[PDB]
Amino acid sequence: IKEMPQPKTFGELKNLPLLNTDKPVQALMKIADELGEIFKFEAPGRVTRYLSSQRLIKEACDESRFDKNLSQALKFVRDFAGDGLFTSWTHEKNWKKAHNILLPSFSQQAMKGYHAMMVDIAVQLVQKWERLNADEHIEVPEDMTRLTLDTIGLCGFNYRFNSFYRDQPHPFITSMVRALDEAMNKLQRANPDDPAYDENKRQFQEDIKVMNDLVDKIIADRKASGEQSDDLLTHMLNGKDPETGEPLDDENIRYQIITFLAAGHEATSGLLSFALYFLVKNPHVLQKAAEEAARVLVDPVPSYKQVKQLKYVGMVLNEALRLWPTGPAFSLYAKEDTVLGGEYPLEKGDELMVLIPQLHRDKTIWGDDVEEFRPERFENPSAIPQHAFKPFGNGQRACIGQQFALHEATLVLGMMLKHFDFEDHTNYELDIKETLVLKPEGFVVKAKSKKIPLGG
Ligand code: HEM
Ligand SMILES: NCCc1ccc(O)c(O)c1
Repeated sequence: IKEMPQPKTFGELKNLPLLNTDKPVQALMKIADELGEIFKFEAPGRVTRYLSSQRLIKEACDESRFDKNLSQALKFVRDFAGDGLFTSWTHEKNWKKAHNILLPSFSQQAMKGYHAMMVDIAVQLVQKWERLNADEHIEVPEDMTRLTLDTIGLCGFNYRFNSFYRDQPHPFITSMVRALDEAMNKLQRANPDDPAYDENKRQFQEDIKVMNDLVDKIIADRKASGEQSDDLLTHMLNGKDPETGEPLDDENIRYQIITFLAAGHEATSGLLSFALYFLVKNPHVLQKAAEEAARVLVDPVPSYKQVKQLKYVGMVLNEALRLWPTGPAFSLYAKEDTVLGGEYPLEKGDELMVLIPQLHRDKTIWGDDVEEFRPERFENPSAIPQHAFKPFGNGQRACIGQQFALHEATLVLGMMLKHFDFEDHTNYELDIKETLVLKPEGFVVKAKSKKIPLGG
């Protein structure tokens, strides 16, 4: 039994002066480097414990001792994502019901049914880049967010935001992005009730109504028409919980749709953006992955089966998620009094934070070379020690989108590698913006087409 390490406190401000940044995850990773595998962090009226070693993270992932906590960020996102899966407590009836209903629709097998719609959007992204004139460049996270929002829209409720046809996004996208931004901004607001935020409040209400109105209309339209599609909405309207025998109600189905878009799009866009970043910064790795793309994708459009054979593309994407897991922390609470690691007693309710990019630099697991980009670390995923690699969270509260995210990213990155050579024409300096997720802000490249035809 030991005193938990903790950074310097500054009278009433406690540890808060150490996080005066808009990149708190990066800062907390520097604190972990100084303090080690666990530290307490206190700010006026708040306390949490940041874990970073695989040894302790293994215990925190014991579901009989710890369960998902809703951080303040998740509580603010709940104001528009409701009791959708990502923003629900485990004990909520709607959490267990939507989980039992949706899991089969999100399995590896289920990806065979989404593949054609993912290819539809991925062809539109390849065609955009094929049609740029010689002087132009690509804004990488911006295009990847186009792609993932439109893919989730089409797979999720057969709705086309037509993001590649626009300078200004579809009004629903503008409202959702503006809603996310407001939820995150409320975290750092000292006097939330000052009149200077009356406008933020009104706009946030207007953004909720825009989202709810569109999704409720599409649910109402599909119920009126009777039509059966390859989308998550069809599965939700038809499905019954095998436990209770009940289906989801219309309101909840709406929250699941908003949640897939709001929680799924940007993590997945960040993944592709960091992967192409690491590839243009490591040309020998880019060449090996582009070779596999050419060897495997021998048809005008990729089949489901071919995407499964892009093993090296998979390795690149896991190594990007090891260095910069784009949903970078998840929070837990002690179900009962317990002792963590033989040394740190916790009381029922005490919160833990899993600092996922620091977990992923645990030198006892990966070797000393943790900052290096090496997809070859993932050649044999069964050898990796259990709980060492957690970019999709844990247990029953893990990412239900994980197979969908990786199928999309693998398909798209292999098409990109097949169809273009890339140039880091600005010698881009990594700048990791932290919102709900991580992304490489301002990352831009040039793509020179290899002039290889697509199919229709
Ligand atoms: C690379 C992309 C992604 C990453 C890194 C990611 C990561 C995560 C993580 C870490 C969690 C656990 C959060 C927690 O414990 O608080 C999670 C939950 C979840 N994610 Fe993802 N995600 C990604 C893509 C997606 C996609 C594409 C979707 C849906 C289309 C999605 C839907 C969900 C949902 C609904 C949950 C809550 C599941 C539950 O608690 O039952 N995610 N994701
Ligand atoms: N699919 C949800 C993605 C997500 C986003 C931010 C987070 O911190 C996280 O743990 C998970």
